[PDB]
Amino acid sequence: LTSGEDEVMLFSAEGKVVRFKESSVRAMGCNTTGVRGIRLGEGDKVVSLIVPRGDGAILTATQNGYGKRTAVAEYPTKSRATKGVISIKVTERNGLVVGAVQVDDCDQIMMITDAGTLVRTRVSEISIVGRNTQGVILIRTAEDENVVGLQRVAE
Amino acid sequence: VVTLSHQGYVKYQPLSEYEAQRRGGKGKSAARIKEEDFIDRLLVANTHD
Repeated sequence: LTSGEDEVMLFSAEGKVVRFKESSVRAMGCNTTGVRGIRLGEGDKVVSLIVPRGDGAILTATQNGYGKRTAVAEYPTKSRATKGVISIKVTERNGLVVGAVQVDDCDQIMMITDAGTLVRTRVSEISIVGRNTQGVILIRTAEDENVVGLQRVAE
Repeated sequence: VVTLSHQGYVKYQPLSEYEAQRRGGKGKSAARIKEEDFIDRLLVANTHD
């Protein structure tokens, strides 16, 4: 749900962030195709969407349960249908970016794999790092497993 | 909390059944997975929504 004036952030599994004002997009009818809003590359899919609100809340994840917390304000904003910057290091211990959430402290998150294995932990043990950093161990993923879900649990 | 399968099977469970821990644990299986299926969705919401 989007109010009259806010911001839209798009994310990709290859570490792409695109921020632009929602004013540049006009309302349309029901059975309308739409328009392109991000200069998407090749071999990538938009796997997450966040509407920023408040401040000081950002989290990511990978196929092996590696993520980090970064400041919201350090993400550059350009016009729509434009290339973004690298959000997190791909490396080889992480895999592919699955989803992103806007969670501050005093909250908890849940991660579920393709074969169940539900888990619930807090965000106190994850610190604030720079954007160009690799992930750290969050959940001990098992063999033949990849993280599929990521949800935020409030206080 | 609501879980969905690839073939499509819905269910919700009380939130109090789970407890927080330290990062790096294994974690119990939330739902008895099928022989050939996998979970592709997850959501947390109030009962009256």
